[PDB]
Amino acid sequence: IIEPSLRQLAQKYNCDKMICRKCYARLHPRAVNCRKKKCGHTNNLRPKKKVK
Amino acid sequence: YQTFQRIVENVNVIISTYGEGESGPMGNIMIDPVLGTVGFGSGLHGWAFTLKQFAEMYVAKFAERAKKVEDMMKKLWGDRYFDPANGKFSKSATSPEGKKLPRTFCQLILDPIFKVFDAIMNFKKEETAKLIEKLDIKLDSEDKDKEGKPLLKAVMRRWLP
Amino acid sequence: DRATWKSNYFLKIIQLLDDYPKCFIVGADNVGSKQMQQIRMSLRGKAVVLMGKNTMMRKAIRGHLENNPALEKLLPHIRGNVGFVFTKEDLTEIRDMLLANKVPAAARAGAIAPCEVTVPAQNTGLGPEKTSFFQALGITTKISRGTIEILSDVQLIKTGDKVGASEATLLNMLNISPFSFGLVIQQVFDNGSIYN
Amino acid sequence: GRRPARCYRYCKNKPYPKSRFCRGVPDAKIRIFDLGRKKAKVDEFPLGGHMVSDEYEQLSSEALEAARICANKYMVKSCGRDGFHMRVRLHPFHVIRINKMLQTGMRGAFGKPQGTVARVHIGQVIMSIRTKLQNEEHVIEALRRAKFKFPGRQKIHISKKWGFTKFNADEFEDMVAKKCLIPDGCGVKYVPSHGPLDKWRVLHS
Amino acid sequence: MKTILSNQTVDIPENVDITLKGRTVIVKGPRGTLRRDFNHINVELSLLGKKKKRLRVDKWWGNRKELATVRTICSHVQNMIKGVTLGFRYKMRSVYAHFPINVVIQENGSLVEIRNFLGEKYIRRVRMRPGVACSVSQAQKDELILEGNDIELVSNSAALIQQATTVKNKDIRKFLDGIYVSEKGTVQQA
Amino acid sequence: PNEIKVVYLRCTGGEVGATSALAPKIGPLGLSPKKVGDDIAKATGDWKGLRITVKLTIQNRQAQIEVVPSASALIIKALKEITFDEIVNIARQMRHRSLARELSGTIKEILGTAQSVHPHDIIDDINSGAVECP
RNA sequence: GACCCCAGAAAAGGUGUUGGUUGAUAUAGACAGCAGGACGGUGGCCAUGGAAGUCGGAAUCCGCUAAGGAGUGUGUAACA
Ligand SMILES: [Mg+2]
Ligand SMILES: [Mg+2]
Ligand SMILES: [Mg+2]
Ligand SMILES: [Mg+2]
Ligand SMILES: [Zn+2]
Repeated sequence: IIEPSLRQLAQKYNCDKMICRKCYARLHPRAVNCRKKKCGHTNNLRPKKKVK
Repeated sequence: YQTFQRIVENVNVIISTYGEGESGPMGNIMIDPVLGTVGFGSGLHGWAFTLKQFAEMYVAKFAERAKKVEDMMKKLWGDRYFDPANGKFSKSATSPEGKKLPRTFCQLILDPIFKVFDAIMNFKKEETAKLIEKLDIKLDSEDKDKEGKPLLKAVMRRWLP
Repeated sequence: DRATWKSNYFLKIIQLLDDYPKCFIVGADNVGSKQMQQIRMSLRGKAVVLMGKNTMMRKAIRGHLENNPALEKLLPHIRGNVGFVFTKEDLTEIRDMLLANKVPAAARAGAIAPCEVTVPAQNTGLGPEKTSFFQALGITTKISRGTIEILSDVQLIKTGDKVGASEATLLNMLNISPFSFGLVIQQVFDNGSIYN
Repeated sequence: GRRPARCYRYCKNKPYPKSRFCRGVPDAKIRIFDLGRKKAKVDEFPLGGHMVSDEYEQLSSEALEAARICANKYMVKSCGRDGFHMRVRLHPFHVIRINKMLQTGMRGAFGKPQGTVARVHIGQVIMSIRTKLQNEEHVIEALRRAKFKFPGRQKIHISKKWGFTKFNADEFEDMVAKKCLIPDGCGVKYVPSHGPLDKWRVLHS
Repeated sequence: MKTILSNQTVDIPENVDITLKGRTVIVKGPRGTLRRDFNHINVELSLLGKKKKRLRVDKWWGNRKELATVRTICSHVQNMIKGVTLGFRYKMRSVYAHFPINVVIQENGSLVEIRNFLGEKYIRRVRMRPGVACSVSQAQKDELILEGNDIELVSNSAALIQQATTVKNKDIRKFLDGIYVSEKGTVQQA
Repeated sequence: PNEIKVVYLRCTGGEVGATSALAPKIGPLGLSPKKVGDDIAKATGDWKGLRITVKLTIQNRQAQIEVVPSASALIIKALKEITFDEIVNIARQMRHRSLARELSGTIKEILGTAQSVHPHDIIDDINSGAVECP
């Protein structure tokens, strides 16, 4: 029963993020490259999928 | 109080959309706590109450008796605020001084229940004792010995059967 | 095509200044494209409204300064979201009709609210299925005559606070007038003059 | 049941064409070498783009078919089915053999035909696309995608020739104007200033 | 390429004074004293005027990576000035679907107890960094106030609380419970 | 509010429809017409643009008046059974005719452009009947 | 990482850094940020159970304009 304003606050840290397609890393929503060495900083990123 | 109001509104819109009109054969279907058509409480602990019961005990603290209980219900529920210090009802949210006033439901119905719950859950022996005397409840043996949540069950079960 | 668009703007402003010697500088508030078209039709008979880049204007005026002096008074004034309206009519007639053709702009979520609004205690006339919006705002409503009724006045939006999405949908739901604003006359130019 | 292409990547043998000595060759997988609007006139598609190999190697007929389809699908998507014309400029004329193992061993080890490859040289053109000027970025991307079907290293080039002709695009139009070139379908015919004068009188009339 | 000179200057307000011990900046303001040394960065720090108190950071013959340290130092010093004049105040909201998160502030705002996070019996005890004080605000029902002079310590304390209330073995897109940094502001609001 | 506010529009046209239409769904807004009222409403509206007929209605407590706004696709498809410049011209007079126009010539450009669903070279070199309409 | 034979590597990637090529924008105010607008015909046509810019097949216009695609994506049964 989280109110919408708090619900957006939690989703800022849990949901509004990008995911590396090679190494699944959790990245900030404006990311263009992965920050991780093990994938080679690939630009192959996808949005984190919503529960919607 | 807000949780109670949202549920009452949700039930009302259900029985107003799918239901028939007020001028229908049944009459008025919409439920209102001021009418005493809705109760509160817990079935597991065996205690429940209505606006009817609390109007009865405040009339006793204060036919013609049934009439005075009825119009007391309309004052126990709603957006009407009871000043604790002044000791009188009011229609304004703020006092003439400017203090925000608690509504009647929380101030003189929920407050005794919250005080009872707080005292028993915090094991305040003196506070529970004086609350029992003020609420003039009877406590038989084999149940006065128990303490904590079972003591809360026994106390509430007879205060609000 | 961008170069031709800029040169066409320069020819437009220069010719329009030559033809019209009397004009208002007006600052545009948060006015929509509907709002600008509403003003444009209301003034279409006799006046003309020209808006654009400030740097477009200021460069054009400086180039035309030698050809037509006394325009340099506009130079330390064209700042912010402003434009001109050109007219051959009198100051008062332009001003009071431009203040009369205002618009009840809707309350957009995520925008500051200059005005303070408060809902009256009246039957909304809406069906008993829009109760969820009232519950989000915490407004205690009841069903009377088969329609939603507000039991008491609720102070909804204060002055100078951001309008929430739930408030914005409710304002657009009850259709009541929110804060409303249009274009406001910054100053004047009566053949080389400055007034209020 | 085909071997990895790494087993036939390099031009190790002499050319082994299908002839009266090599018989029983299965048909190459690629049978279509021109796609799009092959019937378009010469002046409709003035831009030409090539995929050019940088390695002396062998490209299988399977790979040429895969890259032909890959470039065709992208060109159709971004330019329509009549906005381009593609020509695969490699033909798989070299037969590769296989010595099939279950006599046992290397005795009598000369193999049977397995497939066909095209032998490509450094600087040789593998594939060509001709189209209008405004589709230059689409040709580059289509050829870039088709590079992934080939083993070696390939470069995308935008030729200075007009379409599929052998004449420069900066002198093509005025040669047509002065009748040094005459269109004939997708290409042009070069008319030199020698021969019977009756051909010259056929022109200029 | 090695740039000849890359420099940047910060302005120090009147009520705060900055003292330099080589590459150790000491910022002393009304709210206290902050120290931070940048001996890991090879730069030239200098105080310019007695009139307006400018601090200048120079980097001579720097490549791409070590030209990025000039703005970093200037921003760290500006955070130091901001901390000793206005202070740092990170607000935190505790959100929950069902189980209210109970926060108890132990000795002098240095220890934080999270009791009923997602309804479990384990009690989290998060200790704030030295110089950081946590409190429960009286303006919101579920809000924590972290106050201190060093931004590094205040935000690290807020991150300690945030990472303490972490959901495990569940779908965190659905289970949104926890305490999150709601806004990052100052004290004294100037 | 004129004792009734039923200005909500309708998106049916041509055939009577009745039960097959959305009028049973949106009927409780006034609760007066129901199956009889939408039938008499459509009886007068079956002609006059047998197309989609995006229309607006007003209720007089038993009967309705169904004014059909002049939608460009409606009138062009209705007048179709070619330049027909005079035919479209005569249809642009009783229109709402606002169009954020400056001259009457802008309106005929707008619907000459709408009928592109070629009638575009007319818009390009247009010189005839610019001020003919007013 | 580190020297013929030679004793281990490829396609493909990198907003790590370095150099080079070509192109484009910009004091007529680039770029990035923050802040406003993002309109009418028109809920354009054919499609259908509903597709209103955003499942699709074609079209691809005009006026007001500083500008606004009969639409880049998210979203809705469709709207919003
Ligand atoms: Mg194998
Ligand atoms: Mg051999
Ligand atoms: Mg910063
Ligand atoms: Mg699980
Ligand atoms: Zn990664």
